[PDB]
Amino acid sequence: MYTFVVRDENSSVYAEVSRLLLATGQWKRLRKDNPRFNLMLGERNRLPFGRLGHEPGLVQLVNYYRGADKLCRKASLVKLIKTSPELSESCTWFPESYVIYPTNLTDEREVFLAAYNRRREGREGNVWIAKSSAGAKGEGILISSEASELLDFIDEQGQVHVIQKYLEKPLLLEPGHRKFDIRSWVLVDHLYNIYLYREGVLRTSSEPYNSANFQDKTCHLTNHCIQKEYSKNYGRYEEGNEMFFEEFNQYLMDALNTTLENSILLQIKHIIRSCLMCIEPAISTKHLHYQSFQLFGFDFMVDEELKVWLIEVNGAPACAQKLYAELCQGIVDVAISSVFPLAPTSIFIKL
Amino acid sequence: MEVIELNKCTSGQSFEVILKPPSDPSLEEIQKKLEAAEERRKYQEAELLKHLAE
Amino acid sequence: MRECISIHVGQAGVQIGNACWELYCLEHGIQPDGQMPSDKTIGGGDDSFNTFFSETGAGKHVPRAVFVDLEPTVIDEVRTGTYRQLFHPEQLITGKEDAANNYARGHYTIGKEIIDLVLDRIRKLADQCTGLQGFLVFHSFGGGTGSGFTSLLMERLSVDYGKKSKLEFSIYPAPQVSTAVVEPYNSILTTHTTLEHSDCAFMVDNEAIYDICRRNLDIERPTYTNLNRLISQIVSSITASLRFDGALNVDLTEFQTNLVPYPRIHFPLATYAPVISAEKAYHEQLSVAEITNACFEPANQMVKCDPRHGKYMACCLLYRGDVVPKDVNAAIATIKTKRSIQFVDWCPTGFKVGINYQPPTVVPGGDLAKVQRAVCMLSNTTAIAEAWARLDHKFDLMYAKRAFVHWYVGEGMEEGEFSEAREDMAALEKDYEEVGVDS
Amino acid sequence: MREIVHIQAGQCGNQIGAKFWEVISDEHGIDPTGSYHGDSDLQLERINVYYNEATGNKYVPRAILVDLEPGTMDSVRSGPFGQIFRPDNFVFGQSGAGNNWAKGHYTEGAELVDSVLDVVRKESESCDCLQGFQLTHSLGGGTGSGMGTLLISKIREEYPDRIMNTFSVMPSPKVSDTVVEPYNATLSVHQLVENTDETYCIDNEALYDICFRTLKLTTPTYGDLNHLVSATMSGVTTCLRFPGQLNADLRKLAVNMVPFPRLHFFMPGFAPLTSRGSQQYRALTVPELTQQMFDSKNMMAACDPRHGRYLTVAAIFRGRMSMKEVDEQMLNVQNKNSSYFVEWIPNNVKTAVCDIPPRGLKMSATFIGNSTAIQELFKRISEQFTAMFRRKAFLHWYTGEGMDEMEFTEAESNMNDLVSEYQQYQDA
Ligand SMILES: CC[C@H](/C=C(/C)[C@@H]1C[C@@H](OC)C[C@H](O)C(C)(C)[C@@]2(O)O[C@@H](C[C@@H](OC)[C@H](O)C(=O)O1)C[C@@H](OC)[C@H]2O)CO
Ligand SMILES: C/C(=C\c1csc(C)n1)[C@@H]1C[C@@H]2O[C@@H]2CCC[C@H](C)[C@H](O)[C@@H](C)C(=O)C(C)(C)[C@@H](O)CC(=O)O1
Ligand SMILES: Nc1nc2c(ncn2[C@@H]2O[C@H](COP(=O)(O)OP(=O)(O)OP(=O)(O)O)[C@@H](O)[C@H]2O)c(=O)[nH]1
Ligand SMILES: Nc1nc2c(ncn2[C@@H]2O[C@H](COP(=O)(O)OP(=O)(O)O)[C@@H](O)[C@H]2O)c(=O)[nH]1
Ligand SMILES: [Ca+2]
Ligand SMILES: [Ca+2]
Ligand SMILES: [Ca+2]
Ligand SMILES: [Mg+2]
Ligand SMILES: [Mg+2]
Repeated sequence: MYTFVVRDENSSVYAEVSRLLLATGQWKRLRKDNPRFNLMLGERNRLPFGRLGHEPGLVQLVNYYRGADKLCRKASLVKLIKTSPELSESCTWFPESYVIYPTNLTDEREVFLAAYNRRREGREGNVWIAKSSAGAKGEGILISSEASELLDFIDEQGQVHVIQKYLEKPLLLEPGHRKFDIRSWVLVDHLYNIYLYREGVLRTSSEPYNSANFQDKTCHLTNHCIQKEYSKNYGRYEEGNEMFFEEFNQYLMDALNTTLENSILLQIKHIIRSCLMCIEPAISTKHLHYQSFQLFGFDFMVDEELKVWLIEVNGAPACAQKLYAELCQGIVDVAISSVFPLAPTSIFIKL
Repeated sequence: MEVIELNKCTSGQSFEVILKPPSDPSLEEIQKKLEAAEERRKYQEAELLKHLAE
Repeated sequence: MRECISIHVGQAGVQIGNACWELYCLEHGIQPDGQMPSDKTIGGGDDSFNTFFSETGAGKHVPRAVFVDLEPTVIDEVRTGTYRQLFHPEQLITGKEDAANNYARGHYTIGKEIIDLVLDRIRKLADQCTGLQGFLVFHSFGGGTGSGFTSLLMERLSVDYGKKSKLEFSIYPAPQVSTAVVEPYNSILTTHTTLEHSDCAFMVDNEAIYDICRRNLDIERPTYTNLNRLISQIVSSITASLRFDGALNVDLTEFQTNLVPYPRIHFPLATYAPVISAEKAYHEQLSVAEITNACFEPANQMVKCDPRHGKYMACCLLYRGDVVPKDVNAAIATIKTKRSIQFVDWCPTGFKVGINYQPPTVVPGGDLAKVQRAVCMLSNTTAIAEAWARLDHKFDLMYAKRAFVHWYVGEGMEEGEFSEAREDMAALEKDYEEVGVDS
Repeated sequence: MREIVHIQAGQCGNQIGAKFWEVISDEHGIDPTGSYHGDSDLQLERINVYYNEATGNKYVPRAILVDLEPGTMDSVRSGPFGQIFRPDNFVFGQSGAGNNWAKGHYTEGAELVDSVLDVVRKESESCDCLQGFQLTHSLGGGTGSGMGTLLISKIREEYPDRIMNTFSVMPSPKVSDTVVEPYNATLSVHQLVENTDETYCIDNEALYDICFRTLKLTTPTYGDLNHLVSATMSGVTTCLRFPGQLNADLRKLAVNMVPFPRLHFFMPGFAPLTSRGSQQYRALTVPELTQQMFDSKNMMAACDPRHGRYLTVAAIFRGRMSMKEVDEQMLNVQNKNSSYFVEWIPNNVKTAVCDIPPRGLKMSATFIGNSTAIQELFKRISEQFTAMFRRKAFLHWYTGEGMDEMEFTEAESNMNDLVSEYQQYQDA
């Protein structure tokens, strides 16, 4: 009989994973501070990694990679891409971004203003965005072209923000004239095998894209929470603004002649591989005293030329409603049972 | 890969390799603490003997 | 020549001390008798080994060491053992009853009664020093004596010898060989009161040594003897620079200078290689590059932690045996491209290297194989704070219910000292976190 | 931390005490005349803990024999090893205590107590460094219960900084002499909660159940019961009598076992225990010792440890075996049943190994548990006490000795507080 502890109740994914474990009958759930566990489903912040792997007679595993936050923090991701001898600025799939510390509490201000003299007289669209390392659930973003409107919006809040180059030409979905982001889920096991979930999702805008109306960013930065609020046309096509891969493939064959497999997913597998292999030697638990696995949520943005761009990497993602059972079962199958056996074929693609 | 300060002798040698540059309480206080603790022990024992005498 | 006095406190300090002085004698060719044939200067000298050994007119080489324990049975063995002629009775000090795994009993109750004798015997050794540089103190964290009496001793030493350096070799508690439930209490209590009095402390986690003995020496259930022979090899590597001709870590002050930028952050991580079983018949001898790369393996560390998730402040490589600087530089160059070695911004990314040509000496009939080259890395990394975190958590679990606390208050300690010691530890974890992490 | 002074009081105290000395004398190679005749120096290394040295290489138990009637101690002189005890250490009256705590504690016992303390003092003065005291007695009679606890209080007055340890036999209707046993036991427990550091709760109910259910003995005698106690007392004192790292003296044992001063009542156990008879020469294994020693049906205090949690545990293995296997076995018991050990005391199970096995066994294991389930023992005594007290039945035997009802009310209140304090940590 194996044992585990739950130290993050707010996890919808691992509440389901936990429920799955108990229903196997070969797993027992313990108190959160019982150190005699095989598996830790840990908290989202200040996870006590230093306390793992110090229990004689116990193989221990945790559902997070220590240091994986360098991909998951908005401000840390930019820093890592720029200063890596594997990524560097030889990164053609990530929007130009600059880290902006406020002028009260190092920084790339005269790098955002120094590189700004490129589209000012360059007569190119100078649209930028403003995201927080941890915004108010789904709010705290200001999109504008005025360079002096954003270098003071960050000095209006009490944290560090990242100013990211906005894709003025996003790929349009019809009928609707809308802008969407793609979510793919990635599972990295203890052996550091990269497992992409075959089923991704599309977070669609429930309102026509508007290049004019800028202060109303409700058809921009579509998130399945704010969108439901402001949208007075909530899901005329699909439930909960969720378009799935089988259907998106059909729209691609109808209105763009090509398919999903042809190039877009190709650029996606390259992106996931590039980020995770970059961080491999730093976070791998190859010969550590404890083991790690983690579920990642990569958010993508495609454009008119079917080019894939990278928004964020979510370290603690929630899944789509219809995929929960399948994905969570998959997590148990390759991440947990592979370490703790019992007594086909899988739904993943080993990158 | 700068090697500096190489020093050699019959017993061996030493050097430095740089990959990249940068970018109280008195004796009396102690006596006071030890004596205070001793006093607390004495008081606790006194209370015990008092309880036993009852 | 500047002398060093070694102080061994409690069972762990004494038994480790035994192992170290045995190994010292082997390394310097000193008989249990105390005679040293190779030494042509009779009854005195200013050689490098004289830093640890004084001399009598009859040619006996006497360890500059004091053994202290609150009960007599462990020191008794030294008195009646192989190296009994090495020491004279004044150097071996014993009480009647021990501290019963109680810091308060070792520090306040029993410590108060024996502290003045201990200091006097130490003063006698110091009186025979033309230039005492300081002290090396050996003790466990978990024992009543090793924790309680040591911290009292350290306070008085700071008073009696304000200018002198004080280095620690400390045994961090591990359940697989631990003898008391209250060891986290004793560990935190002693670290708090010792902190401002220690210049550099080398923590050895019993768990790490235990696992190394199982993993690499194929010992099913390691004993204290097995553990201490490995520990003494580490200690010897660290103190070799003080006992032999050389230019690196040549005095106690240099340890602080080279490894301890910030006073409170004075706990260097030791990592040693290679550890090879004396039973293995056909063994292939590891290269400079291999033993050096092994220094960055958590499995070879004296404290299990992950340096990848921390920052270096300093790094010293101490080699013994067939080693030339060219091969060290080649090894470091390769390792730097394949390892996560990040220094803090206000420190040079560099390595201080020392090489002693004499290969490690092993105890005949021991568990360790004779090797041609070995290395001990001393790195000040913030990752060692993992050990403080583990210890502080165990403290919190028990203290929240005040478990066992009455044992300490019964000895005259105040409950507030628990909280005061725990807060200092919380500040210490905070200090490490600032140095090693960026927001 | 060297010498322990042993005191045995009353019939039960002297009977179990006599057997204890028989068993350990055999283990240490001491013959009934006090002469050493062993083949190992392991036997003599810590012999001074329980034995004084006389002239002619004679070893004499540091033991004091106390009773208010001469009968049982006459039996001790006549029994095996009767000659080994110091003749001047026999202290006895003629009146008896009639199974009455008051008589033992306040009247008859009070007259005899000073002469006992004279012998204790004589033994203590001869000690290089006295650890403390151990007392064997029952709680259900008059001498062991009443005078035993009187002695403990007097000794604590003269030696406030020494460890006091008892082997206390708890009464049970299953093996009962008089109806007033719950009175005597409740009164004694109140003394024990205040004046002992460690108390091994030896429940005659559990001993009987073990003899019946486990050992298949139809009609268990005191001889049977005492063999269980004798073996357990040998095991629990192993760490004191032989060279070792863990719980090597009384104070270190207490510091490891007692997280709160009142909660110092231990649940002992022994293994192997096997009925006849395809199981006497059979090779015993480490896993078999470990599983039995932790089994609820094997505890020597009639309570169910599965209903409670362990604050602390001491385990002692004896004989030649694999320490690697001992470690693995102790680990899996904890890892597979972690809920039964409080998480707020990390690593609360401690293991000791001694090379010398007990007589007639190649290997054995002794269990010592501080479990919150021990409340069931005190709760049982409390119910029996209350059943009589609510009607003031049999009280006249006590009030006739100068006691009043208020003292009974206090003892009852104190024992019920003990029960609830054990309950507090069972849910903490
Ligand atoms: C851990 C402390 C400890 C608590 C428990 C629960 C412990 C654990 C284990 O023993 C150490 C059990 C053990 O490993 C077994 C499973 C082989 C087994 O012996 O369990 C019992 C029943 C069990 O209680 C249910 C037992 O009475 C008991 O006390 O178990 C049936 C028996 O049928 C053949 C067999 O199946 C109390 O000190
Ligand atoms: C010999 C014994 C166990 C054993 C040896 S080999 C094996 C597989 N089990 C234990 C000995 C333990 O010291 C305790 C003795 C307890 C004696 C009994 C209470 C009683 O006096 C006696 C009549 C017995 O019941 C047996 C003789 C059957 C006794 O062996 C039972 C027992 O487990 O003894
Ligand atoms: N490595 C090693 N650790 C030891 C040795 N002896 C004891 N320990 C460890 O030290 C801790 C106990 O401290 P001790 O030194 O034995 O106790 P003490 O300093 O004598 O203090 P008291 O006996 O309570 O008066 C436990 O964690 C043991 O695992 C030893 O010889 N080698
Ligand atoms: N286990 C055991 N219990 C005993 C023995 N003799 C008496 N008892 C128990 O002790 C209680 C009676 O106390 P006892 O010692 O006979 O009275 P005392 O002489 O005044 O101390 C009853 O609960 C008996 O069951 C014995 O030899 N072994
Ligand atoms: Ca000389
Ligand atoms: Ca009379
Ligand atoms: Ca008198
Ligand atoms: Mg000791
Ligand atoms: Mg009787």
